[PDB]
Amino acid sequence: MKTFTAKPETVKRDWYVVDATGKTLGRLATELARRLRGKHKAEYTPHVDTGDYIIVLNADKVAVTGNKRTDKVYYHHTGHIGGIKQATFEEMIARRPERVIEIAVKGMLPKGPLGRAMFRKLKVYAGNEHNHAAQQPQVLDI
Amino acid sequence: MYAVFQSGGKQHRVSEGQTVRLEKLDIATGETVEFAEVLMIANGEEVKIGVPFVDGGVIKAEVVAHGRGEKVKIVKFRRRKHYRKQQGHRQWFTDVKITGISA
Amino acid sequence: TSKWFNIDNKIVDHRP
Amino acid sequence: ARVKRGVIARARHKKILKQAKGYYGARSRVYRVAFQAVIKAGQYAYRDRRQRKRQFRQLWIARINAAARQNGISYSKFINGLKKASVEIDRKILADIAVFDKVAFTALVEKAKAALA
Amino acid sequence: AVQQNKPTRSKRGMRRSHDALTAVTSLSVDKTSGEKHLRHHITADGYYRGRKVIAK
Amino acid sequence: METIAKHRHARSSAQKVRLVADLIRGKKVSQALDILTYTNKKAAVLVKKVLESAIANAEHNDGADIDDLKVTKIFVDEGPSMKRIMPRAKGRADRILKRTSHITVVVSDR
Amino acid sequence: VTGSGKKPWRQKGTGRARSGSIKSPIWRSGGVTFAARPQDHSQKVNKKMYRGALKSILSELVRQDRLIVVEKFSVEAPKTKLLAQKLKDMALEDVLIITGELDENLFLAARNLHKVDVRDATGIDPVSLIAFDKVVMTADAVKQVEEMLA
RNA sequence: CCCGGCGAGGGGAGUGAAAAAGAACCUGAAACCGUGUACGUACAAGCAGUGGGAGCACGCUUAGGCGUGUGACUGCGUACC
RNA sequence: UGUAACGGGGCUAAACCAUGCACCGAAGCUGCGGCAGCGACGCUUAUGCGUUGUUGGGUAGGGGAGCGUUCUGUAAGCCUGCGAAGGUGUGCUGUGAGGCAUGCUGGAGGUAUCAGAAGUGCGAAUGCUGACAUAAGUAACGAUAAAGCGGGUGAAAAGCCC
Ligand SMILES: N[C@@H](Cc1c[nH]c2ccccc12)C(=O)O
Ligand SMILES: [Mg+2]
Ligand SMILES: [Mg+2]
Ligand SMILES: [Mg+2]
Ligand SMILES: [Mg+2]
Ligand SMILES: [Mg+2]
Ligand SMILES: [Mg+2]
Ligand SMILES: [Mg+2]
Ligand SMILES: [Mg+2]
Ligand SMILES: [Mg+2]
Ligand SMILES: [Mg+2]
Ligand SMILES: [Mg+2]
Ligand SMILES: [Mg+2]
Ligand SMILES: [Mg+2]
Ligand SMILES: [Mg+2]
Ligand SMILES: [Mg+2]
Ligand SMILES: [Mg+2]
Ligand SMILES: [Mg+2]
Repeated sequence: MKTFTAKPETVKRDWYVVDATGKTLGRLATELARRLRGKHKAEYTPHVDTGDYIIVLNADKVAVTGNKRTDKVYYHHTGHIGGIKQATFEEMIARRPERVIEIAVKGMLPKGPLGRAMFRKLKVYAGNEHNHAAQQPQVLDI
Repeated sequence: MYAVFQSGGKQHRVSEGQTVRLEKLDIATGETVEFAEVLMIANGEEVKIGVPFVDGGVIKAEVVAHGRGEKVKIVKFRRRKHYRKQQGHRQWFTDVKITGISA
Repeated sequence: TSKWFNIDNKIVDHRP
Repeated sequence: ARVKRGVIARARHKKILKQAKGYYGARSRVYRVAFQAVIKAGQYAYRDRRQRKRQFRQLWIARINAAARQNGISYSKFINGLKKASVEIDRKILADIAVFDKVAFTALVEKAKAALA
Repeated sequence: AVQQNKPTRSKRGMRRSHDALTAVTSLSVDKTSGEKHLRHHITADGYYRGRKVIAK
Repeated sequence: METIAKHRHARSSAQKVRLVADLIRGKKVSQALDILTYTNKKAAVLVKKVLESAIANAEHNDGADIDDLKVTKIFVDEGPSMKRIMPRAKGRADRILKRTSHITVVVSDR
Repeated sequence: VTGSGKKPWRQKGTGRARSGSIKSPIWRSGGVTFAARPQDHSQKVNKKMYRGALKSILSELVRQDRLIVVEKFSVEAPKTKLLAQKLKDMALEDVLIITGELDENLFLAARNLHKVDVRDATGIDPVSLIAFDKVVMTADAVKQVEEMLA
């Protein structure tokens, strides 16, 4: 008899709140990505989103290590003429800080279609409160 | 009420009354077989195997016909090297019903 | 028959 | 004795196109194209019969692992336990019980922890 | 300049997604004679906006 | 009653005849005639003659009552094509296929 | 094949395959790579092997008593119906009947009976011995054959 | 007999075992082109399948993660000579 | 050409040294079922079983065994208008080339078995013949001397007639 398969029509999910503050970016991401993919359950289903919605607060106050803060690169290309733009870590935190975490886990979620879908479950708020009371998000450490 | 047992060089989790497909056994079509090599039984609480196998454990079942699986196509092909052979294969099974599960 | 460029020497000879 | 040929021919051809049913465009229409499509499908299968046993094992091991962690223990330690848990042997698939019978699992985790004490 | 591969039967169809025709709907009736006709056009008989112009 | 009519070996491509056919598929016969009547394509006149021949069939041969009568099924299959030759120049030959089509109109009421 | 030996078109230049003779087996009308000729399929068969076979054949016909030998065998007139009756009476349909010296009437009857033939002593061939369901043979013929095979 | 241009072509009628044998006529394959229905498809990147695999439509079976069709999503994967 | 000298995310250990115990990981080893060659041993020898040890990637190429097609015999037999061949589906079966059955189509031939004989198997040769795609309803409609209107005819007139 075939081993089990999660089914999109009937996955659990549930919501959570996480505090970026002192936490070190990436060591955070890891768990976000893991929990985002569902790898802590009957994940047991590569082809299905089985992760949890989880929102992150105080992304601006996220921590880094090393001289990373002034030396991390963050590049992207405009697809134009010769439009290789860049922006240092601090520069990123300055303008739309939520980005830093967002791309940091986006890179750790899988590849393609599903992957992109998993990323939608992560809400990353610069500041402290969040307008998602309705989802009754349960706090969690790590 | 389920229990698991070794038989095909392979284990299976089973409830009684449940039909199950197994590698071929040399037992006549209607007869009854006992599997003494049972790796775990479960009720409200359960006996895992200290060493392998649980002492009192034995799963009882009658064979319920022998058969051959759906044909599978072996294909071998080596590009640009003038070689290929194609070979068909079926694989025997014997189906048992399960009636035991002596906890 | 043949297209004129194929017959013509200047275009056809091109790299000697 | 001249041999008609060609009745046996379309036999060979249709024998292949039938196997190509479902494939896109020429792969299911055009023999010359189909005979290739039909072969490589075969090639992948022969390969992927071996892959199947790989893919599922790591599927099992993946979910064995969360449940173990769920009961506060890594997969590493947890298999080592059951190993050392006075011999005792039990499939990684059959740890199916991780999805359908979580007490039985936790129960398996404890038995494993004990051997590691 | 010429193709390097046969465009597919599918691709052909796609290109023709826009080649389809529109009906009319704006077919309208003369107030005197019965007459269906294109709006702002004389009728078969030579009526237009009730009046009879054109004997033909 | 299905009661059908058709035009075989019509001089037009099919690709062309379709487009005119597609305007009519499923309408009440009454509308189609008007539609065709104000559709500036040679294939319109063709399709009309067929549709008309179909109605008269349905009328004179089976039940009739055109008022409750719709063009339920209409298609055009590509017919045999007349090969010709013309020449574009230097001594080269061009096939040119004068393509033909088999118009078919099925006008029923259910 | 009937055609001239003119090269159909230039070696190089046309976008075409090479082409050499319009009678080429690869081309359509006209070809046949290894056209057959009238041929002789006659095999040898040693003297001693031929005789060796007849013996194995007779010596098997007795062993299935498909050979019934008789003192004299002949029909009284050139009429098929007569012979048909003799066979009927003798319980026979399919028969070889190797006569001693061969007579007119016995031959003309049976010319039209399909499963029955009649041969003189020399006319014995291997397929026939096996062909018919029963070989008759007059005791007179037996002695002829006895010697012919040594 | 009916539509049509005293057309082309067609629908009835009738002949025939058969008209789906109607003269572009035994059989009528394949490339190729359509109409109809089921399912998929408009946030997604590549030899187009293969291993997995939900949903849908359909049959089942008395259920019982079953047959058929489709194939979201997913592991692997650069045709042949 | 664009980060472009960890594959990326990211890492201050998720880097490096040492010691140690885990675990992941292959078509390797083992396990269960199966086939075939060569061995031996036991059941038993015009042999085949049962074990059992062992071997089975493969181009050029050598050896072995086979499927199917056309045609001769076997055959004045056998199948066949209560439906042959061919075509199209479906089920079963074999290790495969295949085979058997049957629905539909078709409307007159087909041939077991064991032998016999070869125009005996196709994807390629810028192969040959035919049919049909593609680019595409795209280029183009052959002198830039030029047409407008009225009236005839006609199913229809920019093009014919006046
Ligand atoms: N008329 C050609 C010249 C030409 C004709 N035949 C040829 C043969 C070979 C080379 C050139 C030509 C041109 O367009 O110029
Ligand atoms: Mg493995
Ligand atoms: Mg000229
Ligand atoms: Mg010559
Ligand atoms: Mg010839
Ligand atoms: Mg001699
Ligand atoms: Mg015909
Ligand atoms: Mg979408
Ligand atoms: Mg694409
Ligand atoms: Mg990509
Ligand atoms: Mg091999
Ligand atoms: Mg034949
Ligand atoms: Mg070919
Ligand atoms: Mg080849
Ligand atoms: Mg060419
Ligand atoms: Mg173009
Ligand atoms: Mg243009
Ligand atoms: Mg133009």
